[PDB]
Amino acid sequence: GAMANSDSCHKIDYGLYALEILAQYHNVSVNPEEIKHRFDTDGTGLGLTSWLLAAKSLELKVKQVKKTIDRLNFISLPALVWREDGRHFILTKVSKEANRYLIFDLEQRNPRVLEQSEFEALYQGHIILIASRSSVAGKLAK
Repeated sequence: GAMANSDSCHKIDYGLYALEILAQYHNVSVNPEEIKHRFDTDGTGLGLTSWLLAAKSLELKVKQVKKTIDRLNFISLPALVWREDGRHFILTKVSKEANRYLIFDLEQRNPRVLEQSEFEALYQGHIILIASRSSVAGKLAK
């Protein structure tokens, strides 16, 4: 709206959200308001590079790299599968035995288990690996 009350609808951003989840997953601070203020200055969502820097600014380690689904089982989970369409999601586990993939839906704020055909249909090859000074292993949910 525009009447000195809302100005601009807080259009949710899966990217920023994922950052929050990952930031919170690592127990690292994250101010989406400030994040968007620093990286989403455009107000159109956190960019790949802007998002990566968003996590770094939080004293949180992150790095986008082109990996293969077969590698996601060895990458730093939970990992963030960057989606050029903005419909990203956080990979937390992969059931190669069943070809399924456990991801965190940034829309519903809940985990989900996709099928290879599904994950493959969504995966692009570029994933963002996150790490924290205190958590540089990823496997926090032993």
